[PDB]
Formats: sequence, structure tokens, C-alpha cells
Amino acid sequence: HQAIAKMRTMIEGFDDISHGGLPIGRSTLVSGTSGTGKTLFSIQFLYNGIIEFDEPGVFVTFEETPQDIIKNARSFGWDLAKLVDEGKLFILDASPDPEDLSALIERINYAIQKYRARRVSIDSVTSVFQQYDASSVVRRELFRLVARLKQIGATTVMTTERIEEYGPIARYGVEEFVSDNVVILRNVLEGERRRRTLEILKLRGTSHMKGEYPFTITDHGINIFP
Amino acid sequence: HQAIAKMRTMIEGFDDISHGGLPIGRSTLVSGTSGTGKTLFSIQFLYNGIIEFDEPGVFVTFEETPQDIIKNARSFGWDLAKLVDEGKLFILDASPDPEDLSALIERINYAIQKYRARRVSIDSVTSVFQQYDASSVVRRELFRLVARLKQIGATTVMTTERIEEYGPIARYGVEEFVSDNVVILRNVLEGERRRRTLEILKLRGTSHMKGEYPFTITDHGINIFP
Amino acid sequence: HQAIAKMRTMIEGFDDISHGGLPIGRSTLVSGTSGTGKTLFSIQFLYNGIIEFDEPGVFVTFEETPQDIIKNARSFGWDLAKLVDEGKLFILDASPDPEDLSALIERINYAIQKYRARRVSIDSVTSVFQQYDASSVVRRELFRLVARLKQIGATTVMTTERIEEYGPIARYGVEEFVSDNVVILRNVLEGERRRRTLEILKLRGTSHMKGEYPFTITDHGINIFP
Amino acid sequence: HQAIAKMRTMIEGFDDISHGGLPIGRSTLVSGTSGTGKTLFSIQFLYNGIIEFDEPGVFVTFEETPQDIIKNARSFGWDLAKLVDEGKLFILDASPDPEDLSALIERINYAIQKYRARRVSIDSVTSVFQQYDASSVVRRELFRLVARLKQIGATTVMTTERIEEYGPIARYGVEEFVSDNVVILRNVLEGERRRRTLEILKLRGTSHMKGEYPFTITDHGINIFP
Amino acid sequence: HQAIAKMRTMIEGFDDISHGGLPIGRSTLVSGTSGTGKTLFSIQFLYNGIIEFDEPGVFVTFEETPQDIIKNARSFGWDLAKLVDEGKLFILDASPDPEDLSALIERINYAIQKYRARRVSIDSVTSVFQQYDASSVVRRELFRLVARLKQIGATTVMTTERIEEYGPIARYGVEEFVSDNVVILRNVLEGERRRRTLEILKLRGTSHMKGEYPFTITDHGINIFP
Amino acid sequence: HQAIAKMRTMIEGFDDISHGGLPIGRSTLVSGTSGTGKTLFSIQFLYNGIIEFDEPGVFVTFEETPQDIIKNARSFGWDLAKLVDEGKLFILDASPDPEDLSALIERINYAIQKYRARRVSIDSVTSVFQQYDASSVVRRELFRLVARLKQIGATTVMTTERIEEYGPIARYGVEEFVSDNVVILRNVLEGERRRRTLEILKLRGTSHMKGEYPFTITDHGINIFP
Ligand SMILES: Nc1ncnc2c1ncn2[C@@H]1O[C@H](COP(=O)(O)OP(=O)(O)OP(=O)(O)O)[C@@H](O)[C@H]1O
Ligand SMILES: Nc1ncnc2c1ncn2[C@@H]1O[C@H](COP(=O)(O)OP(=O)(O)OP(=O)(O)O)[C@@H](O)[C@H]1O
Ligand SMILES: Nc1ncnc2c1ncn2[C@@H]1O[C@H](COP(=O)(O)OP(=O)(O)OP(=O)(O)O)[C@@H](O)[C@H]1O
Ligand SMILES: Nc1ncnc2c1ncn2[C@@H]1O[C@H](COP(=O)(O)OP(=O)(O)OP(=O)(O)O)[C@@H](O)[C@H]1O
Ligand SMILES: Nc1ncnc2c1ncn2[C@@H]1O[C@H](COP(=O)(O)OP(=O)(O)OP(=O)(O)O)[C@@H](O)[C@H]1O
Ligand SMILES: Nc1ncnc2c1ncn2[C@@H]1O[C@H](COP(=O)(O)OP(=O)(O)OP(=O)(O)O)[C@@H](O)[C@H]1O
Ligand SMILES: [Mg+2]
Ligand SMILES: [Mg+2]
Ligand SMILES: [Mg+2]
Ligand SMILES: [Mg+2]
Ligand SMILES: [Mg+2]
Ligand SMILES: [Mg+2]
Repeated sequence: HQAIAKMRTMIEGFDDISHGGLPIGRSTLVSGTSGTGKTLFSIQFLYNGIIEFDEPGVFVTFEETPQDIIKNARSFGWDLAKLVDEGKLFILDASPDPEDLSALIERINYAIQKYRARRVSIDSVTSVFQQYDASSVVRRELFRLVARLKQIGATTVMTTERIEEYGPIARYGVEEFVSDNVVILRNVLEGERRRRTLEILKLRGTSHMKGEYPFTITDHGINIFP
Repeated sequence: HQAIAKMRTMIEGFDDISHGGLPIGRSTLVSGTSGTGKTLFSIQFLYNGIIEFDEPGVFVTFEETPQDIIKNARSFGWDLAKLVDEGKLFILDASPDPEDLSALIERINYAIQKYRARRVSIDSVTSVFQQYDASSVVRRELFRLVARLKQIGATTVMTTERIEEYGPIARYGVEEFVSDNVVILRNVLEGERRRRTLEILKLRGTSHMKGEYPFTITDHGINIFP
Repeated sequence: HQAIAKMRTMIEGFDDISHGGLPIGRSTLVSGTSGTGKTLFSIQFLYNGIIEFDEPGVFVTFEETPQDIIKNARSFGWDLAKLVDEGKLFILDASPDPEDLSALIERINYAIQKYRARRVSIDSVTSVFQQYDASSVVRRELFRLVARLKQIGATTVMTTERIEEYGPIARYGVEEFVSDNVVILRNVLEGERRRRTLEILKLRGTSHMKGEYPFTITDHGINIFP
Repeated sequence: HQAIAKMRTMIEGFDDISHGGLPIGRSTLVSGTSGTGKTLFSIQFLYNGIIEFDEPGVFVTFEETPQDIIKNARSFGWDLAKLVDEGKLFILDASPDPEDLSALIERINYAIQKYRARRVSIDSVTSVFQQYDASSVVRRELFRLVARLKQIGATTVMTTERIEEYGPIARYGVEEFVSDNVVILRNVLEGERRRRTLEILKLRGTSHMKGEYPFTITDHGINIFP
Repeated sequence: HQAIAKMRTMIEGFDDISHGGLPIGRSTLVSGTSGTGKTLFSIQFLYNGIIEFDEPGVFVTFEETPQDIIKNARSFGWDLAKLVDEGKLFILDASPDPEDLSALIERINYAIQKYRARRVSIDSVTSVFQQYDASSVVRRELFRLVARLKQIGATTVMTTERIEEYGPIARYGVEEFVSDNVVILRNVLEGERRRRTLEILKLRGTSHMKGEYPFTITDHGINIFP
Repeated sequence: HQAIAKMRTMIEGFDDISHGGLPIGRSTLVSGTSGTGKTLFSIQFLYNGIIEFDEPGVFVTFEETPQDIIKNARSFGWDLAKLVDEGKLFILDASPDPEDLSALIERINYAIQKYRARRVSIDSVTSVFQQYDASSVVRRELFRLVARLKQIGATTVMTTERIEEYGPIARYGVEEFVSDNVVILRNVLEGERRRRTLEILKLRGTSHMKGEYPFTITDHGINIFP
């Protein structure tokens, strides 16, 4: 009878195929090749949550400056600068200076406590994982991060990159099993045309729709057809 | 004339294709990609045994907290919290703290002696095996664990993860031969749709039905069509 | 005119496709994936020889206890316990304790001398070969073992495991050429059904039938259609 | 409403499929196998910019002498020697003598300051990256270079080589995600004929046309059909 | 006008597709998977030469005892024991004892001088090459052996083993280019049937027929259809 | 208007598909599997140049003795011995004795100065590159050699070997980009028949015909159909 509570991500059509959206408190992995729409997915999730439910979020990035994210959001019509100025949204800078996972998670926890945020998105933890070559270390650190996020209680959307359209759901192959949920974004080539597909392969402890559902990126956001 | 005794797992339709279910006292491997239904298979096996035959079980987990397992079971309608409180079911915690195989097998044996349990399920021994990179060490440790479980006399269902839908029956390729039985769970993609299949490739010392039999995961459990 | 003498293995239909069965005194390799019927093939060879020609055999195992082999044989109706008690069959234990190739071959020779056996079967020498990673060491040890078995004069059936259904005839790719004969057991999947095939690719110094011949495992043994 | 400003590259038909050309200030990756037209693409970009918008450019090369580039351009009818003499175009020599990324970026910045150039093209940074085998070092150095170029404010077109026509968008697989934009040049073989295709897979923060658009290299330049 | 002199191998039909047989004095490589007919090819070459042209030969073996070769030849009807006793044929033993390339080539040269032999066959030099893992060492040693054989003046048929039916013409991929000639023996599986094919891919300095020509192994020898 | 000057190679039909032949002064790579016709291509290029334009050439070889090259040429009807005796052609010996790139290039330069030769062919630089395993060292040495040859001013035809018919244009994958031009020789198998194809994938700074053009090796030379 009782089921895991879910929070609506307000993405057009995604809540229908997820049967209520992302579970509350669980860390959701999103994997896709370059140009699939991972960062846009996380940004749209955060912005829709902020606008609709008035729930502040914290966006963590490792390979983009906050100004670039603000410009990309302004391209769609999203004014993230106003949200950041008002304190309703916070963007964490962790990129290396062009000139320790404990520190990063401590900073994320401090941001959560200060801004009272209940949504978290990560641009890429693969950049952090590139420090350690061994897959055992990758699994250990990913599990530690997911456990810390579950203890904090924020709904995470960690996005990682994958090399092949069909095959491993990560660069290492271990990130598929550690994360509570995994969502696959595919950008395949068929007949000299690229068609975008969105598929959910697992949602632990709750039902979902299975298979590839096409989604088109428009000027307003991601439009998914259930 | 004489055959190996079998215990019914009470999974809908699985006993028909297994010709009596899992053999008694032998360790059964279950391999499947992410989202195939391995942990659900082991949990349903334990819970059906507990409810029907009143045989206590011990569930060993390495990547999930017991609370998460309880919530996932409650999603299906299974009240594992009551069973744990009554002492009829015990869940062993071996996950690393986010802050030696001899010890683990000793603890499992102690749990078996204390709770008088005759069924054992393992969430993932691959997490333990990730410590040792060499496949020889993996084979040695897996054989030691299987031999210890056979000496104890509990019916084990060890579940391990595999990378490719078609190919090795383990991440290493050695776990197919060491384990007494192997069961393959496949989640293939065909025509933008995912169809789940269940296949048994070997049951040493007893007959079985061979080939892919589709199984659908419903709110009550795993429904397999023989 | 003169040809290599052959001994009948009494397996249903195999003697027709082998043109007289295994050659006398030569070590025959049998390679197949998990669940193909390698151990059953060797056990049926030994038991049929013992029952028909009254020739004692020695079965060497590395990953199974003798009790498990006895139970598996009793499943088919073969009472190996009586044969072991009468001294007509001997099973050698070489598995590692869960708590040097010279020693193993010396023990096999001693068993041959004591029991006057003229048939030998090996469950898996791949378990021994896993100690040495280099393929040169594998080839050297395999050649030494085959030469020792030829000097002893017993008809060996060494069974090794292979990973892919189509491809190398061993985990290393060197065991195909060192062994005097090689027999391929295949368990392929086609249209969600598994069909078993038996093929002989070489029999040095004698003719044979070439190609895949289906064989079905029944409660009495292996039934092969020539 | 507001979008990222774009500068026209004046390549025939490319501005139609890019929806305004390359974004201003962002580093665009161009990946293609040998003989696809990467160096010709960068040279045509620079020369068209210089002729039309009177914007000086700086071409950085690592595997070709400036004389070879001048001869190749003269083949098409482009007189780069006059532009270099007049100071409107500068070619940077970084090739190893046949007899430190900080120095290279410092020299590029000095050239930008001296010649007041607002367009930059790179023949191959893969030659520099070949010094470091690890992909983490490649990602770090590529990100540092892209960040420095963004801080300078010049519109870069970095071209890197790829091995397979279908597969990774770089020799390492990491250069697809670090770069702000990626453009794929393909030279495929079908029916004993080679057909050239141009495809853009991502343009962060702006829309584009997706899919393979054939382009033919003529004596005047690259002719692309939108 | 002038061409490289050739010696007939007297194999049924092979001289037609080779346009005169193997060139005189050049070392011919023969590569094929297990069970293709490499050792039989070399033995038939030597025996046909001895019987027809009365030219003594020297057979060098590394993985078979001379007695096994004699028995295998007697299977076809070839009495190599009489030839060895009469001194018209010599078999060199180089296999490791089950209890330095300079020495081997010195022994081969001594055998050539003593028996006045003008034909040489090698069972497998891959067994020797397995000592050195690096492909550069393999190429160097193979070139040294071929140069020594050319200086001696004997017509060599070196046979090496290959793993895949389609792909490299050697286990290393370097033996295709060093050897003066290469002949490919294929044992492919198509529709559950094995069909044997013989193909010559290069004969330096002379013409040949190209493509796969089926050959069947009969009780008298190799029967090839040109 | 102005284009790169070209010299006719006088190969039947190749000048039509190359639009004037090889460029003057640039080093042309020729890659093909064993038995494709690389050495024959270089020898025919040199001999046709010598006979028609009276331009002396220098042939550099690493795996063949000059006598073998002379015999192979005499097979086609080419009397290279007379040319070598007259001093119109010089063959450089660099093969290792069966009993430093600076030295080799110095010797080639000395030969060019002594014989006033304006054409150079190389049998295989891959033999030299096998000393260094790393691909960075291979690229560096290949670039140094090509730069030295460009400074000398001789028209080079460097031939290297490739493993797969379809795939990398070299054993390492780096030789495709360093060389000024690359020509692919393919010997494919289709329907048990081998058909030879010649394709040019790039000619920097000049136009060419693209695609696979069949070429047949006859007793007089290479006959290519444009
Ligand atoms: N305003 C827009 N309208 C339409 N499509 C857009 C718009 N802005 C961006 N896109 C699309 O975004 C895609 C990729 O941008 P995005 O921000 O999603 O990167 P990404 O795939 O997450 O990147 P990475 O792989 O580097 O992490 C492009 O293919 C482009 O078509
Ligand atoms: N109540 C439910 N109704 C239907 N399907 C469910 C339900 N709960 C879970 N599932 C299914 O369970 C699948 C995976 O959950 P499960 O607990 O079996 O994980 P798993 O495959 O064992 O995980 P892992 O690979 O991480 O070990 C999902 O694809 C989802 O569809
Ligand atoms: N009594 C029986 N009747 C029918 N089939 C049986 C019987 N006993 C065993 N089998 C078959 O035996 C097969 C595998 O058992 P077997 O003893 O041959 O193992 P194996 O393939 O040699 O093992 P491994 O790969 O671990 O060495 C199973 O697929 C099962 O169908
Ligand atoms: N004048 C021309 N007319 C037509 N095609 C030309 C002309 N000049 C060059 N090309 C074409 O240029 C192609 C490759 O030259 P280019 O300068 O683009 O090299 P590239 O692909 O960038 O090189 P690399 O992979 O080494 O970096 C050739 O296939 C050739 O057909
Ligand atoms: N008398 C015979 N009649 C027919 N076929 C025979 C006869 N003797 C041997 N063969 C064939 O020889 C084949 C292999 O034997 P052979 O001596 O050619 O080995 P090989 O392929 O050279 O061995 P390896 O790969 O170990 O070097 C078998 O497939 C068998 O069919
Ligand atoms: N007189 C000839 N007539 C016809 N074909 C010939 C003649 N001489 C040689 N050949 C052909 O030459 C081909 C290979 O010889 P070639 O000298 O071209 O070697 P290659 O491919 O350059 O060698 P490698 O790969 O070892 O460098 C053979 O397939 C053969 O058919
Ligand atoms: Mg991103
Ligand atoms: Mg699990
Ligand atoms: Mg076995
Ligand atoms: Mg270039
Ligand atoms: Mg042999
Ligand atoms: Mg050559």
C-alpha cells in the first residue's frame, strides 16, 4: 500500500512517464553523451521547482563558470541572475583555478543549511572521479557521496557523461548500480538524422514507464511526449 | 532414481520452469544488469519462504541500508519491519561506513545459528570482490564462500551484476563456473521497448526448462509465464 | 593402412561421429561454456567404460567435492558410490582447502598404478592454470601434463571452460593447439531458445565427421544424433 | 528573449545550419578523420572573416610550417602571404625543431594584444596532448586552454583528429565534453565511394540544425548545402 | 622475362593455383587455426618431394614427438619410419623436456649439411616465439631465421597458428610481412557445417591465383580443386 | 590560380585519378595490408621515373636484401641491376645484420647528393618505428623524417603496413595525419574472391578523385582503371 513519496519536477511530460517524478530524498543519476541535454535537464528541474513550489535549490558545477550557466539559462528565457541575487538559488563553484571529497560535501551541506534548499543538481561528478583511475575508488566515492546526500535529505540529480550511445551507462560502468536511480539520455544517429530519446531503466521502490520516449529541446525547455 | 531435493520458492511460475525450484543447500547465482530485478527476486524469495513455509531467512546487503530495503518492500505491500521485529527475518549490515571475508562468513554463520534460518540471500558480493582486481582471487574467494555456505546448509541466492545484456554472466567471467547454479536476468532493448526475460542456463544435478521466459514486475511481485 | 587404435566411449551416437571414439592413449580436450555438459560428458565416459569394458577409471576434480559428484551422478541413476567403494572407480581430491603440478601428476600416476585404471577424466585444469597469468606458462604446463599422460598411457578427457560461444576454444586461446584432440560443446541462443550442439574440430591422425551435431541431455545420459 | 551573440563565419551554407554561425567568444571544437577538411575549415573561417569583417586573426599550427599553409591557401586562390606581410593575419609557429602550455598561451595572448585579433584557429592541440597519456591530464589541460581563451575573448576554432568515422569525437573521448561546442566532420565510405558530411551535435546556449549535411570541397572553398 | 624458379610440391591441385608451386629457396609461411591441416600440409610436401624428386627433407618439430608424427603419417599410408631409417628423411627434436635460436639454426644447418637435404618444414615457430612477449622481438627473430634459411638455400615451409578465422594472419600480426610468402588455411563454420578453404595472399616476385579454393582432406592426402 | 606543381609517376591510370600524380617535394604515404602491392608500387614509381624522365632515384629498404629486390623486379621484366651498375639507381641497405634515425637520414642525404637523385622510396619505416612502442615517439620521428625529406627536396613515397583492411591507415593510427599525403591500398575478401582497390583519401593543397578504383597487377606493372 504505502509507497515512496515523489516530488513533481514540472518537466513537460516527464512526470507522466516517471509516475510522479523523482523520489523525494534519493539521488538520481542522469547519463548521456555530449549534446543530449543533461545540464539543461538539471537546470530546468531546479528552475521549475523554484518557480512552482518555491523550493530553493543548489546547483553544483565543476566545468562551467556560473556566468556561463546564467547566460545559457537566459538563452531559454530563464533569469537565474535574479534568483541568485534574491538568494532563492545558489550556484556552487568548484572548478579548478586555471592559474578532497570531504570539503566538497561539507560545502554543499553548508549551502543547504544556509539557503534552506531541498533540491540539488550536479553538473558532473565524473570530473572529480577522473582523479582516481581505479573503478573501486570510483564506486567507493560515489557511494559515500550518495549516502551523504541521503543523510542530508536533498533531492539530488547527479549527471555523468557516457562515451557510447549503446553500452555502459557511465564511463566506468560502476555508476549504474551505486546510484539509487538512473536515467539514460540518448542522442543516436539513424539515416543521417539525430533523434533524441529519453528512457528510465530503474526507479528503486516504485513503478515507472519503460522504453525510449522521444523528447525535443525547444526554446522554452524540454518537451517530452509520454 | 534418486534426485536432489528441492524447495519451492513460491514465485509465480518460476517453480514450473525450474522443475521444483532451487535445490536445497546449494548456492544459486542470479546475474542481471541494472534494473532487471535481482534484489527484488531475492527479497521475494525470502518473503515468500517466510510467509508460506515459516522458514526464517537472513538477507545480507552491502550497498543498501536496511531502511531502504524495508521501504522498497513496503512499496510492494511486504511488511518486512514486522518480520524483523518479531525475529523471523534478519537483515545483516555490511556496508562501508560513509564517515576480511572470514569476519563476514563468521557473522552470517552466527546469524544462522541465532535465528535458526535456512534461507540466505546476498544483495551483491561483487562489492566485496571489487577489492581484489585479479580474477584468480575472485574465483578463490567465491569458491570459499560457496563452500562455507554449503557446509552451513542454508539455501543461498547470491546476486551479482553484469555489464552487457549478452555476453559474460558476470563482471569478471569466472562467477559463472564456480557457483553451483546460475540464473540470468536480461533487460534487453528492441524497437525502443524494453522486454524482460528470465532464463536458467544450468542447474547441476537436476533438470530444468531452457530458454528465455518473459517475466513482468507487478505491484504484488514477479509474475513469470512458464 | 594402419591407423590409430580407438576405444569406444559408449556414448549414444558419439562413436558414429567420431569414427570409433576417442583414440587410445591420447589426451582429448573438451571445451564448452557453462551449462554445456562437459563434466557430465566426462562422467558418462568414465561410467560407460566401467560398466561395459570393466576398465577402471580415475576422475580428477578441482572445484567440486566428491560428494557433489556422487549426488549429481545419482541424479541420472548412476551409483558411483558403489563403484568407489568396490575400488573400481577412484575420485581424486585436489580442491583448495576453504579453511605444484609435479605433485598432482605424481598423485595421478600413483592412483593409476594402484587401481590399474586406463581411463582418466579431469574436471578443469583451468583452475590450476589460473595461478599463472602468462599464456606461455599455460602452454608449457599443459604440454607437460599432456606428455606425462601420454607416457602413462591412460586415455584422458581434459575439460576446460570457454567464455564466448563463438571464438576461442579456451579462455587463453593456446589450449586448442597443445592438446592432441579438441571437442567443442556449444550452448547457443537463437530466437529466445537454447539449442545444444556438439562438434569435433580435429582428431589428429584419424578421420572424423565435421560440423555441429545436436545433442540432448536426458535423464539417462547424453543422447547425440549422428 | 536574450540570446548568445553570434559572428558569421561567411562559409557557404554553414551559417544557415548553425543559425548565425559560431558564438562570439566561445571555443569551438572541430573533429574529423584525416582528409575531412578541418584545417581547410579553420583557414577558410579566418580568411573569410579577414576579408569580410576586416577582423584580424591568429592561426596557431603545430605540425605544418607556415610556408606549407601559405602554399595550400594559394592553391585555393587565397593570398595569405599578402595578409601576413600587411600584419592583418599572423601565423604562430610552435612545431618541434627537427634538429609547457603556459608559454604557448602566453604567446597567443601576446599575439592577440599585438595584432588586435578577435579570431583564433588551432591546427591541432592533439599534438600537444600526446605528451600526456592520461585522459585526466588531457581534460585538465584542455579545460585550462579553453578557460584562458574565454578570458582573452577571442573566438577559437580548435581542431582535433579522430580515429574512427563513427564513435568517439576525439582520440581520447574527453574532448567532446570540455569544449564549449563540437562540430563533427565525417568522411565515410559507402559502396566504394566517399561522401563528405558535416554535422553539429551541440551548441551550448543556442539552437542549431541537427543531422548530417553534405559538403563538397571546391577550388573556392567549402560549399555546404543546408 | 626471367622469373623466380619454382619447385613442384606435388600436392594435388596446389601447383595449378600456385603457378608452379613454392619458389625455390624462399621461406613460405602457412597460417591456419587448429584443425585446418598445417602439419599435414608440411608433411605431405616433404613426403611428396622425397618420393618424386628424391630430394631429402628435414622436418623440425617443437610440440610433437617424432613417434606421434610417424603414427599420424602411417595413418595416411605414409611410411616415414622407413625413410628415417634409410636416412632419406630426418626429423629434428626440439620439444622441451617434460621432466637460444642460435643453437636451433646451427642444428638445422648441421642436419642440412649431413643429410644433403633441400627441403625444410617447421611444425611451429610460435612455440619458440612465445618466450618473448614483445612483437618487436618476434619480428627480429623471425627475420633472422628467414635470412638464415635463405642463406642456407633450403625451401622452408614454416607453419604458425592463428586465433581467428578472419583477421590477423598470425597470433601477433607481424609474421605476415616478414615471411617471403604467406598461405592462409581457413576452417570456417557456416550453417552448422565446416568447409575448408585454401588461399594464397602473396607470392613475392611471381604470379599466383587469388581467392579461396576449397580443399578436402582424404585418406591419401590433401585434394585441392583449382 | 597557382597550384602545387606535380610530377607524373607514369603508372597506368594513376595520374588520371591523382590529377597529375604525386606533388613535387612532398612525402607520400602508401598504406596497405600484406600482398596489396606497396613495394611494387614504389619500385614501379622509381623505375618509370628513371626510364621516362631520366631522373635518378634512391630506394631505401629495411627488410629485403638488394638482391631480392633485383630478382623481384627482373620478374616483371625490369632490369634494375643495369641501372644500379650504371649509377642511375641506388639501393640503400639498412637491414639488421643477421649475425639512430640521424644516421639513416644523413646516409639518405649523402646518397641524394652523390647520385643527384630527385625521387626517394622507402620499403618500410614501420620496421624502424617498432623500436619505440609509444605513439608519441612514432609521431615525433615520422614528423622529423618528413621534415628532413622536405628540406632535402626529394619526392618521397614512404610505404607502411596496416593490420585491418578497414580501419586505421597504419599500425599506430598516427601516421595518417603526420604524412603530407596518404594513399590506401586495400586487398579485401568478398564471396571467396579477392578484389584489389586503390583509393586516395587526401592530397593536401590539390584536388584528387575520391573513392575505390580497382587495380590489377600484371606482368608489366600495375594497371589502374580511372
Ligand atoms: N535555446 C535553445 N533552443 C534549442 N536547443 C537548445 C537551446 N540551448 C541549447 N540547446 C541545445 O542544447 C544542446 C546541448 O546543450 P546542453 O546545455 O544540454 O549541454 P549538455 O549536453 O548537458 O553538455 P555536456 O555533454 O558538455 O555536459 C545542444 O544540442 C542544443 O541543441
Ligand atoms: N512497486 C513496483 N511496481 C513495479 N515495478 C517496480 C516496483 N518497485 C520496483 N519496481 C521495478 O524494480 C526495478 C528495479 O528495482 P530492483 O529493486 O529490482 O533493483 P535491481 O535491479 O535489483 O538493482 P541493482 O542493479 O542496483 O542491484 C525497476 O525497473 C522498477 O520498474
Ligand atoms: N538429470 C538431468 N536431466 C537433464 N538434464 C540434466 C540433468 N542433470 C543435469 N542436467 C543438465 O546439466 C547441465 C549442466 O550440468 P553439468 O554437470 O553438465 O555442468 P557443466 O556444464 O559441466 O558445468 P561447468 O561449466 O560448471 O563445468 C544443466 O544445463 C542441466 O540441464
Ligand atoms: N584546391 C582544392 N580543391 C579541392 N579539394 C582540395 C583542394 N585542396 C585541398 N583539397 C582537399 O583537401 C582534403 C584534405 O586537405 P586539408 O587541408 O583539409 O587536410 P585535413 O583533413 O585538415 O588534414 P589532417 O587530417 O592532416 O589535419 C583532400 O581530401 C583534398 O581533396
Ligand atoms: N586419415 C585421415 N583422413 C582424413 N582426415 C584426416 C586424417 N588424418 C587426419 N585428418 C584430419 O586432420 C585434421 C587435423 O590434423 P592435422 O595433423 O592437420 O593437424 P593441424 O591442424 O596441423 O594441428 P595444429 O593446429 O595442432 O598444429 C583433422 O581435422 C582431421 O580431420
Ligand atoms: N610478375 C607478377 N605478376 C603478377 N603479380 C605479381 C607478380 N610479381 C608479384 N606479384 C604480386 O605481388 C603481390 C605482392 O608482392 P609485392 O612485392 O607487391 O609485396 P608487398 O605487398 O609490397 O609486400 P609486404 O606487405 O611484405 O611489404 C602478390 O600478391 C603477387 O600476386
Ligand atoms: Mg554540463
Ligand atoms: Mg541490489
Ligand atoms: Mg565441472
Ligand atoms: Mg591540419
Ligand atoms: Mg602441428
Ligand atoms: Mg616491402
